[PDB]
Amino acid sequence: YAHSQSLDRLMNPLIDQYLYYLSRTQTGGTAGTQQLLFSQAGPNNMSAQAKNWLPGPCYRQQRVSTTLSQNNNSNFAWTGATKYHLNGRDSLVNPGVAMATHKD
Amino acid sequence: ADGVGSSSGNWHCDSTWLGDRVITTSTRTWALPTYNNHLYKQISNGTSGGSTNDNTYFGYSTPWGYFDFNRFHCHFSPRDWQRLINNNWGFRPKRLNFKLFNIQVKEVTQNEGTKTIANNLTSTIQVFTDSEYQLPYVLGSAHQGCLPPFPADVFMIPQYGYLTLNNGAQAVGRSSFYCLEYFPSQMLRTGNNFEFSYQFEDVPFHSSYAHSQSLDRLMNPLIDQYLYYLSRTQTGGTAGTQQLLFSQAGPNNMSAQAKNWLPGPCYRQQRVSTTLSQNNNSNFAWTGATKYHLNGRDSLVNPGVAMATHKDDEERFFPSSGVLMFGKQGAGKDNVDYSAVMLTSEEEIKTTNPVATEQYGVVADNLQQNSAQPIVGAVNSQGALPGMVWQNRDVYLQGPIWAKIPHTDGNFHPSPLMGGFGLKHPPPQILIKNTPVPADPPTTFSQAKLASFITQYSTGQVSVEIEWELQKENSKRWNPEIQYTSNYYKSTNVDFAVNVDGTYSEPRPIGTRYLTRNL
Amino acid sequence: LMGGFGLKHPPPQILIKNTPVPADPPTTFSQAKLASFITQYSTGQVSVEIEWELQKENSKRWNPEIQYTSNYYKSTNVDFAVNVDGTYSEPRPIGTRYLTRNL
Repeated sequence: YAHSQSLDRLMNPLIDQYLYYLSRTQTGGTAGTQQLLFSQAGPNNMSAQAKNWLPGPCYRQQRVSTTLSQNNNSNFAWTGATKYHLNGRDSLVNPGVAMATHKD
Repeated sequence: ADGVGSSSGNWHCDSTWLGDRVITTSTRTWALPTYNNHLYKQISNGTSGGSTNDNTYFGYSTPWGYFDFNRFHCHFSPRDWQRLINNNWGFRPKRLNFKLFNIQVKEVTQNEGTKTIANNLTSTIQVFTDSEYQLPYVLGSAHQGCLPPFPADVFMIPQYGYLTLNNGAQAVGRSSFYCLEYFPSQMLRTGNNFEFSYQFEDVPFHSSYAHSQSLDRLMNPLIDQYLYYLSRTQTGGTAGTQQLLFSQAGPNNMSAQAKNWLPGPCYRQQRVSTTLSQNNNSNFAWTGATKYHLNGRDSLVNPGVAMATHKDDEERFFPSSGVLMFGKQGAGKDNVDYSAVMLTSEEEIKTTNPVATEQYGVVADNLQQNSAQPIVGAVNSQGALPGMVWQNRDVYLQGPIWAKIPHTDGNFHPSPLMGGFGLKHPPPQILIKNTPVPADPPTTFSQAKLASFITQYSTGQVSVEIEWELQKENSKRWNPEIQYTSNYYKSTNVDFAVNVDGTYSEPRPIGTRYLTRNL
Repeated sequence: LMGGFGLKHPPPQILIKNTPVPADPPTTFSQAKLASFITQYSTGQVSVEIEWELQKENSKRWNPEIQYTSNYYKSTNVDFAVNVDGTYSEPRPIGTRYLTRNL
């Protein structure tokens, strides 16, 4: 199955949170002075809401394109590869920890 | 016996303390508006209009409302919360009981600025609980609309809505739509009432206590270790030559002793001071924020993994997004000054938990040789290592009780990051709606759906009862422990009471960690 | 000190209230508590019944004792009765101490 939701979107889109976050650390203007201002994150700002969960672990890897002209001109297959090192040997992480192939 | 002129329930609000458990029941009066004119509507936000990619969404808003009691102040009073936190090492919810009763449905008529409200005795409301967890679960998101903390406050039921997959403001093939009338629900008139029971799955006690020791101090201070460490790599003098010298670490050097355990994991965050002049002059709120990146979107980690707010003798510093923040009564939504917010503090866990702002530690960055001086780098984010121990984030009188553990192949330590109890099968969502009553139809047939309805709302009483299991405090400590106390000195208002104008306020956050234990 | 019977567990307080019925809410959610209610009052009947124990008068006194008496002489109104306008009044305090005993 695939999920019909994403971790960052689990919220109710119609309702504000009763919690707060640090929205602004400086006054707006020509010469600003430091301040602490706080806001409740609602549907307008979803990225700033409080959340109970985190995405899964990652071990980062190098991005290859199927359109050739977009890839660097060099042989980066082994050299730019993501590897792990065990008793002096380097071995490719194939496939590795589960991570999304690509974004939208 | 269901009828117009007989009540379908009674007002049950109080707590009872029996042995190892406490039962807190509470009753409130609610009002339910018609939402969306009895319509489902899709809602979305794209990048067009100056909005950020991070804030894009796609979803639906429903005519249904929902009951949510996810905050502790719903169930506990401030006196009951004090009995809990001062006398107990831990607690967990055992079971739940819910009721709707004494339901009035009323119609509103307006003409010439005159506004008439009357009973509609034949109208219904619809109520169902999602027992099989077949709907998007919005409760664990810490929204507004919970039962008030003060029993005499009448509250409005929040509108239900959900989000699904999107690309920008657009839906994708996997994004799903839910009609809540495609569920069996119970229909109630004024004489009818609604009830169900729920039992919590087994969950670890929340730990209400602080440690009276720290990981690095677990040793016997009077005795040396039989083990050794590398004390000195060079002879002392004008021109030193390399050597290996070893020492046994005793009380004199505690930092160098061998240890069995490691502090909990960290994800580092930025340090903000309450004294303004100490903070950088810039707006670093979003830019210098600690974030995670999911499908091209960046989202703040709020609060994140549990880490100590600050170290010793610095109470002015707090992690930027790394702590819960409550507003004082009457605080606005947007850009509110530091004076109206109430910041919590996790410092009780600085025994096992790295401080949120500071690094986890340092590790070697290179291989050493006589031509290469050692280099040691800082570890800002650390995943789980064998030998780690940590404390979960504290729970607060006004904070969230539970969350739904997402349904996934794997998770790690599935305790909610805002606080409370992670639950695979949490208390179900309770959805309520006013059944639409149409106005007179045209008297000649038309296929179009009827858009003309009688304006109605409904009111009633909601009662919720939770049984909590208690973990008694076995401590053999000699000296008296810290307790939560009301200030003895005089004041214009009583804390946790109504003022002259009649509004109830909570003056401060009350955490649960007061009594102490040994590691 | 005002009089009567001191009681450690006296008759309990009986508290009554009209349950608030709010007017129509805004149709868009607001966290603020609802300040708009339907104006209501309630009426009804209250009945109270007390059983009193009596201590009878055993006195062997020969001469007649003082009693509480209504005045025989004519008046515009009856004592402890309504007047022309219909209002009830109590004309005097009536204590309970009339019969006599020996120390």
